[PDB]
Amino acid sequence: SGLTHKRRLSALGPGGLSRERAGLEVRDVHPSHYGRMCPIETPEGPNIGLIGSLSVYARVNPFGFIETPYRKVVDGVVSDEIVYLTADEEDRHVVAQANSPIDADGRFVEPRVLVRRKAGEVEYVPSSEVDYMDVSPRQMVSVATAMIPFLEHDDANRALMGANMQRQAVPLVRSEAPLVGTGMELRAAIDAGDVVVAEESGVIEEVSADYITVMHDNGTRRTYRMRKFARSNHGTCANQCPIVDAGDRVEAGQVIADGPCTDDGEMALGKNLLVAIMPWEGHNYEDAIILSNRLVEEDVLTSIHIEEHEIDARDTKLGAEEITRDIPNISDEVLADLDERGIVRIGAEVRDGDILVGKVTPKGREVRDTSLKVPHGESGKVIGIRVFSREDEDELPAGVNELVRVYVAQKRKISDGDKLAGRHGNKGVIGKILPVEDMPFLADGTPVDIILNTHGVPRRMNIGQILETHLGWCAHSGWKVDAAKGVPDWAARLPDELLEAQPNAIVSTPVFDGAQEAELQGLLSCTLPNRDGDVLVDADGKAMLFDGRSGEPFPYPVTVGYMYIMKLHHLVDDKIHARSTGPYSMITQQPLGGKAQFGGQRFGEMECWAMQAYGAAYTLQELLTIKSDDTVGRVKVYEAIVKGENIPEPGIPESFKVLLKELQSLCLNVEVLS
Amino acid sequence: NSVPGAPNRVSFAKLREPLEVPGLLD
Amino acid sequence: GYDTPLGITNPPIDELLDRVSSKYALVIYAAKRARQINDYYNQLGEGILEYVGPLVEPGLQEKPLSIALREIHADLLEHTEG
Amino acid sequence: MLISQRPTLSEDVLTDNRSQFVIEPLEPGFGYTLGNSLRRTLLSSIPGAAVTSIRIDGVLHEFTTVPGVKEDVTEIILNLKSLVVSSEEDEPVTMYLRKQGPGEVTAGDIVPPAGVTVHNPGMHIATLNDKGKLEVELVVERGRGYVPAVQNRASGAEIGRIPVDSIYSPVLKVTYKVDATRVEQRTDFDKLILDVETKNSISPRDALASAGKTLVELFGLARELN
Amino acid sequence: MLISQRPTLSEDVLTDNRSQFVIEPLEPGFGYTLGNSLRRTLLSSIPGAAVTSIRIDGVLHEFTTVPGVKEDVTEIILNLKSLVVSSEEDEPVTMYLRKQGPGEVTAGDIVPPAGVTVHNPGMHIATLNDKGKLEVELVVERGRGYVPAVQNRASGAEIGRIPVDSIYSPVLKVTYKVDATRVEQRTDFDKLILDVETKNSISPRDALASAGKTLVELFGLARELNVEAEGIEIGPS
Amino acid sequence: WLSAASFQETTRVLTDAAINCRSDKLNGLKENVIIGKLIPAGTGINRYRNIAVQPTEEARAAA
Amino acid sequence: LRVQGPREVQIHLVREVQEVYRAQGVSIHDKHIEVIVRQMLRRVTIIDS
Amino acid sequence: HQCGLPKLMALELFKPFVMKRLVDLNHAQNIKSAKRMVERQRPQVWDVLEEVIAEHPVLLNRAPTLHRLGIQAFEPMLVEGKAIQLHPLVCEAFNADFDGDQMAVHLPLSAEAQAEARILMLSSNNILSPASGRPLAMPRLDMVTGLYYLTTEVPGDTGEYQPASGDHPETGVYSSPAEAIMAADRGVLSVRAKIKVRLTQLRPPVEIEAELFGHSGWQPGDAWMAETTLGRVMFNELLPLGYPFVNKQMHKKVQAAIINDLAERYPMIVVAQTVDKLKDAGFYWATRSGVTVSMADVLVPPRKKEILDHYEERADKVEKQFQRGALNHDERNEALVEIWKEATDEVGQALREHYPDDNPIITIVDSGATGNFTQTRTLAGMKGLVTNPKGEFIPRPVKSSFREGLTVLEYFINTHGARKGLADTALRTADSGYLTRRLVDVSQDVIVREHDCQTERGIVVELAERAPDGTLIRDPYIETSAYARTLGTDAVDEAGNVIVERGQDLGDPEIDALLAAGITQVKVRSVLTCATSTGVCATCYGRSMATGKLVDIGEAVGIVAAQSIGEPGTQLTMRDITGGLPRVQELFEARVPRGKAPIADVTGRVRLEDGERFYKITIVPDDGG
RNA sequence: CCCAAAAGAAGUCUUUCUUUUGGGUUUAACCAGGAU
Ligand SMILES: [Mg+2]
Ligand SMILES: [Zn+2]
Repeated sequence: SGLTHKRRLSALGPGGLSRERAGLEVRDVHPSHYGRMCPIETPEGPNIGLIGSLSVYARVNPFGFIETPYRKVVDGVVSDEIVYLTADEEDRHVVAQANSPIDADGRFVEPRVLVRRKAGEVEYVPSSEVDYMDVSPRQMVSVATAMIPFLEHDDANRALMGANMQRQAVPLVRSEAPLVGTGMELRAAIDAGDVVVAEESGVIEEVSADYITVMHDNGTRRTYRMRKFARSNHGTCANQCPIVDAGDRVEAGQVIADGPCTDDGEMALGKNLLVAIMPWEGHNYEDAIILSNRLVEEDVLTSIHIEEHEIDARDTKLGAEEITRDIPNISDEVLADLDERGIVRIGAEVRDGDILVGKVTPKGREVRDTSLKVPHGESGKVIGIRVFSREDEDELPAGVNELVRVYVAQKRKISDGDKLAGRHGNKGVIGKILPVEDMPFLADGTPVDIILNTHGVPRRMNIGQILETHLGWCAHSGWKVDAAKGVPDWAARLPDELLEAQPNAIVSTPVFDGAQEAELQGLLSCTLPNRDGDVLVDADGKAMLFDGRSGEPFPYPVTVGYMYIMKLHHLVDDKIHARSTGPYSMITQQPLGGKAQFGGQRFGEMECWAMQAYGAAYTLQELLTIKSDDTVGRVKVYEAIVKGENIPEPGIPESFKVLLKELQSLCLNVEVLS
Repeated sequence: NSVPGAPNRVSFAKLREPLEVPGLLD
Repeated sequence: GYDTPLGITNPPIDELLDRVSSKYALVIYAAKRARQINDYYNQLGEGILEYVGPLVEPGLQEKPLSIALREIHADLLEHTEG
Repeated sequence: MLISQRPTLSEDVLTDNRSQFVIEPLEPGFGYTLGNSLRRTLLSSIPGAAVTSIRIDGVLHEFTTVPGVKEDVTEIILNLKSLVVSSEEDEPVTMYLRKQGPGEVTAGDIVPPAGVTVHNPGMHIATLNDKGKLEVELVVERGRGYVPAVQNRASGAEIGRIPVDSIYSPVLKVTYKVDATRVEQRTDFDKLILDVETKNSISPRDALASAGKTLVELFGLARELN
Repeated sequence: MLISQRPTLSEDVLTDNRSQFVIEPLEPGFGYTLGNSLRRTLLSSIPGAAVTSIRIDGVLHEFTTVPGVKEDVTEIILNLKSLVVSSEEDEPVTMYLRKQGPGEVTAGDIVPPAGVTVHNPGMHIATLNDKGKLEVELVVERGRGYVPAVQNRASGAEIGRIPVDSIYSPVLKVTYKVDATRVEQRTDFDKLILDVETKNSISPRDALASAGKTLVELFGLARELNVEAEGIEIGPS
Repeated sequence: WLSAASFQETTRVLTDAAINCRSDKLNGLKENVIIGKLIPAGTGINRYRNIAVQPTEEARAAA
Repeated sequence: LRVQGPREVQIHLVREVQEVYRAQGVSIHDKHIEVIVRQMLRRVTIIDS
Repeated sequence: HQCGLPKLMALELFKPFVMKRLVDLNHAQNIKSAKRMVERQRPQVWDVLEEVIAEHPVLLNRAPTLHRLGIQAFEPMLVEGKAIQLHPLVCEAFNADFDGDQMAVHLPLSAEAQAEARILMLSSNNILSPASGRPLAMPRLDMVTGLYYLTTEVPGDTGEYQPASGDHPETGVYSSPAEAIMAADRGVLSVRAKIKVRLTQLRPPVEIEAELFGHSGWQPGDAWMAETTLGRVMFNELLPLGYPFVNKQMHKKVQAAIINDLAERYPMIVVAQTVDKLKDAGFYWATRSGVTVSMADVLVPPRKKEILDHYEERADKVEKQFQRGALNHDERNEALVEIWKEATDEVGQALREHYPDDNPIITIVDSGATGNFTQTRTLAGMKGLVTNPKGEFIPRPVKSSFREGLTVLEYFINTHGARKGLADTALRTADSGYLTRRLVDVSQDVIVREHDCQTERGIVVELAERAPDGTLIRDPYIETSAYARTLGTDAVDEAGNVIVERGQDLGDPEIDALLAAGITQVKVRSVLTCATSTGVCATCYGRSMATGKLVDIGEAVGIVAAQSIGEPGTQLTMRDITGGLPRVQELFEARVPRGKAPIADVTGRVRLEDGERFYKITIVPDDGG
């Protein structure tokens, strides 16, 4: 998220068009964007088109125009002279394609090759007029979109939601590198800056969970400190742990400590889960998802979140504000946790309704106890306090003495309402976490750990995921192309040292030059047995599953594989909310809004037309009179309800009297005749 | 690749890219 | 041929609509009867008043409105429109 | 045409922690169901023992860093969740792990009291470089199935106590197959081959016996109608 | 260990032979563990008897119609198939049904030898017209489950004999469901609901008891390995 | 003038209504929503809003 | 409306709106559009006081 | 009629009711103690909570609430977790998917507010869309696929019916569905195999019933022989008892027809129970249908290359003609567009021919579950032409299918047109609300006030104009102009007696009888001619589309019409003559159209002079004025 | 309407009744970022 936020181009701001005043001619993708602004990555809301991401290879020239590299061809010979061109020069010349048949001597195989003319036309020009060629494929895709495997099989519409749902993952407690990546993880991780990189070559002296000592080659020594459980701007942990031992030797630029979402220097936003593609009992109906319970017991998906609470003892004109322990008119039990100063001891579970700070300010005893309490809906241990004091000559805000600040942390497991989602854009909300015994399990007893619907794949045109699934399995089980008597034809161009892989072998398929379909068929045709001489996935890639709930085998084979799915930051615990009676506004007596204060839902404008259309009148009257702003109606209905009486009649709404006063303020003699 | 201690991640790529990716925060 | 309606769906709505002109009349009918029954329950220990009922056997905790509807089905009440 | 045989069960030992039980001859169609019933009972309702809570020297909460260990304290908790304990007492017991000095710290160092016995010495707990000391106290307890963290406040406890999730499941992996014989003369039967694999806490025979007892209890409930 | 809440078994009689047993709170994994097993045990483990094959005079090659009888061969076959008969002799016994003159044959017209009995004597089988005659031989033996028609083992042994399907089990249909039943800080328990329908030879109650016995025997065979093993217990009745 | 004022062109509607001294008879569905009174449609109309329920005489006798 | 009278304009509006909706395969019963068209044609303009 | 509620929300919405019941049961001496109990969640509050919410309706709403069915009243039941559980058969009414949607819960309090949440807004009492009368609680997606798999007859399957061979009698004849199920459980019979059974609990079809029983009916208990698949018997066992036997493959249209007929001829409760049972069967069977997607199931046409080369030759010839000056730029572009359109159609046809009939993709597409054939062509055969930012087709065109993988340039020119789709979606969903608001505000005072105005005016309906050679071809769009009306006059044909009397609902039987009699035009009542001073009458408005009976005397028809003419506003695309949402806006607004077309004023012949830069027309009046 | 503190009385080993004081809007407007 940070790396993509630094490379952003926004067309809205001081001196630029506005979100509500942009036509449909500025949000499109002009044919001059090729290689200068990714056409896939873009927000989905009303900003679509006004915000974009700079491509991988682009640079900004001194005047501020965006330039891209091109490899120049002289006399049909593809040299290596890289020339940076802006839009105009690219317009003037003719440019070929990156993935063209080079004959190993910088010469095209056939005279005709796709090119881009002046105005973005695509045509066939003989291989004698070509003036430039793309340095490589992928040149049009930004950093986020370059990390989607099999991108060229997915429609743009779903690749967009795939590139906008990698910036919303959540650093899990333990991270794991994906089985099938795209070779772009390493560079993104190292550049994003969340990992620690040895500044100079040397040998490790001592390693510990807090710091690492490197003894450079020439006397000097350096100590790298580590961020342990530090809050980020959006409430996720920021751990860092070493990956080197006390005797290893490091080199300049080497990765020496993981980050929030890194695993040995590679981006790791999620986990590899065993996935089947059958519809199951309707629980995964309409994009829903089903998880096994193994993803709860073993903390496969378990996030850590940290909340910050602040309070300032203002000097005030009256003076004497102090953070004291003794809370006026308080019980002994509720004051038990607080330390001598009046700050909760670090290591106590402050569930909703406890004290964190004891603050009393003059009434203008004559004081008000604004003792900061855990707001509604929080819990978890207290992992860190920080108190700044005026007496310690700190840089405090003018007119205060103390700024005690507390942190509370909690581990959230996966549960109903979360928003798991793959990479290609197969978002869903966990529907039912079944126990580990009734899950479709393969012939050898391994239970599948997730289930996806078939009806969602073909219609949305994101077939890519299925391909990934297949490849995932080939990565997990490990294969061995049998070159006993000549290499098979489908593996002729397969690179060396890829004819065979050990189990749990990681592979990479670049975005636009990857694994062809024939290669996938060949790999699936040969795969090692698991423990005994059994193969669980036949050539088509589909296995035979036993139904755990009833016992009988499913009549037809099903697709199974390994897919890399994440956990999005739209958890349920931050969304659920209810209100019986709580705070009310001041100018108008309606209830407030938002989960923080207490909040009550809004019965909007076009939710009073449905009630009118139904013909229900009493419900509408009570939803607008004795539930929102009739001052006596509220207390009377509360009393009637607790005492079992029949609910009373409504009066008139306060906002109407506010309207009458506002009209009268304009010199309009409004009067309520009879 | 070129990072001294990166994990060995094999690739299916057929082409070769003459130019390394520039500094992503440059 | 209703199988065995359970809960808020019992009795069937069609047989109730048989008793009145339109669902709108049935709404107010049932609401007024429920209010009368609730007043009787709150006043049962106090002095007697005209309001009577329930005309059917009360359940364990059957909420007032439900009972009212059950009565409309048995044809034990009559109404007049405005 | 009533078959004149009563089902019989035999065992084959593939290794210490795996076995294959063969049950035959069953009625046609009654192999998959029986296998699935035994599998369901095996994987959810076998009692075992596990660690419930731990206390480490210099850690009030569980998001800190003990001085001298390469890993954090959360990592030590995750690594201590793979232990395979087998207790015999029905009340909480206590275990102590003590180390001081350079080197590794494995489960094997754990000193169990009479009764409980760590069954896989050597897994990995944590590494100590030069100046670290690990003096940790564990609480083994019996149970069944799964039990989320026993909240510290709800169950009276101190401030240095770290609740840990418990998994009292000895059975690791179960499967089955059926060898149906559909002859032309309609004298049919199945033959259930059920494969069990436990995590070295209890031999598979005992897991099968416990499942048998539970199912006998329930279907005996079913029987006593008249 | 202890289960902490005993299950219960209650029955809601619907017809003379049809019930709906309810097994209330089970631990939240056993809604299906004993549902499917009990269903299969009910359907395919209760001994019974049925007609294995028949021979009808005058029908040797053409199986379209029987002279002197209103109904075609298949109608007679599938009328005799659903005949409730109870037997004790293990060997296949033989019965003869013969009637002359116009009228309406009925299951009570058969003369059973010792041991074999018919539980629905008043069943229509065939009709005779114009001084017609019917004479059919049945062979009855006791089996288990549902055994499709068995083709001839020795064709030369008999030519008129034609095999038919055998519905040995006295239980005809069974189904089951599950729900959720508790408000005690855990709304995730299971309530099993069976639906047993049986012929006029065994009331559903006895069928359920017999199924229970068989399952107890099998899982006791399972338990026999280690008698003193720790497992869940429900306690006394 | 209340409904028109709440729909669009609030300033113009208010000013011309003020000039003409229009008196708004309260009928419709938007103004009765504004002033918190029963809409004159659906269950709110007079025919169904003044129904009179009363136990039958046979039931009264049986009690 | 000025040429063929009110009935013609009513049928014209209904047919045009229904054509627009049908072209996209959406079914709307005509009485709704007739209600709206009734609401449009309510007033009259004065030519001679 | 049930919805899940997480018990932590239920404990909060029903707080006062819980406190009262706690006090009554002597679990707390006064109100404050009960409040403390509820705040601290003692183990007993739950026991009373479940008793409080029993039969207490709760309103569920989703935003935006486009049309009337956006707010529905359910009955709450406690569930574990933190997510509201919703019934799958209402997702279409709310237009709610499960990709992270959020829904709001309101609670009615007074006695009236509860009554209006059990008789007007209960979920099971709104099964028919108010706009057009089609059902909205119909099975969809997985359910349709499951049922389509269930009621299919695959030739030559296991246990198929086999006529007598002369040595053994007939095989595949079963004496009751119980025996068929017992055999199916043994693997000897397949749920989709044709067999002959002896049914006694299903009513036979019309023809079989007439030609076998006659008399009055089948009188449940009488037995008849049926040749069908066990699956179709299972399905017909879900429909009500009196419904005839439906022996057909259940394509989505057929299920829609069946549900519509049930709603027409039965009360609403039976329809609700039937849709519930259909849901259960559909979900149970969709799991066994074996509908999975794997790249071995996405077959490619066998001869794509030959076709592509053949049309590439034509493109080459057109380009060479352009280079020699035979035609300008636009002519070349048009010719190439035509050639490539033909190539796309040919590849699509070959792809349609190649696939078998049981492939998962074509099983999903053809069964009406979801999708159309265009997406399958895009997935397997060839994408075809793509659009420029302006809107003109790129003459390249794309030539690779998403299975084979596009190249770089093709992907770019695809995103070109892909983005404008999202842009227009956003802007049109923004616009539609404005139109809905104006329509609601114009037609908010049309309320049914009287029962019958007793007028005689009315409109005339086309009603299946006569054929040229002589025949009554039904007007295709009759379901939206002649059903659910009330005749104003009587229908008389060829001096015959009145076929339909004045004031009749004019349903399917009436229209069928009218066409059989041989009349093409009828005069029906309409709100356009209603004679009540304020609001429309009841007979003039006619049948209420949602209820199925004559509208009531308090309904607010105006708002229903406003919402129905504005809910299908997202579907209607925004595509110099306007032809999308702008056309509707400029129609209702009564603006002068963008491109006006001067219509004639008076009959006669017309003289046209084709002047320079503009035409000139003159109307010759027959009158001569 | 509701909560907190102090005193008196009754019983229970902790609830009810009486009197005094204190009290209740985490409001609000902007800009920004997200969801369907
Ligand atoms: Mg959604
Ligand atoms: Zn009228």
